[PDB]
Amino acid sequence: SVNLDVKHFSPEELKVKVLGDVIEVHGKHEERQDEHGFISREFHRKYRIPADVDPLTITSSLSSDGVLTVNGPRKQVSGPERTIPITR
Amino acid sequence: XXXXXXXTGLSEMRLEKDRFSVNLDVKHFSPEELKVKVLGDVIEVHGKHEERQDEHGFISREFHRKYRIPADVDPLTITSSLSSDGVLTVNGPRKQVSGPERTIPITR
Repeated sequence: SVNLDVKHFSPEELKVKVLGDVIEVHGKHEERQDEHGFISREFHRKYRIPADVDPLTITSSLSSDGVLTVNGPRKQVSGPERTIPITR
Repeated sequence: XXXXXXXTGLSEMRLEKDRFSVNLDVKHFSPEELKVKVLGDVIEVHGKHEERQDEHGFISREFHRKYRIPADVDPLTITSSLSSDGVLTVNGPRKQVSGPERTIPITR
């Protein structure tokens, strides 16, 4: 579970990709003119999924304040609220 | 929370009787990963951050910026440097005005 500021990038411009044990956020601009001049920008941020989550249970969403969140549940294998393997 | 292509940093411009100057916080880039292109009437500032480690996993960045050269500034003598703390700067010495021409013949 993790959060990243993306206010600099459009929601449409922003994309997230998950592959096995890794995550990849990617963004890009087109020389957008701000008060100081033209500002082209792009980046790639990555993360590793902890064993408490899997690449099929993950969720991704964006708040209006400009913060992207990558989320997943906590896999309780022992104690109360025990988990059960949903089979497809 | 993690951050990306932040530039809380911001660029600033100043004008004085001696020279023009513009600053850019590059706290996320090294001198070999940055390059400038003061075109005839422009001052481009680019950076290509490699896929290196950060406080959270690894991160990559790349960016282009463009500033326009003001009047009485010769692109031939514009200079640039990189202050510590992660901030670059472009200094463009300025000149004074000339005569009123006195050579503007007109037609009918």
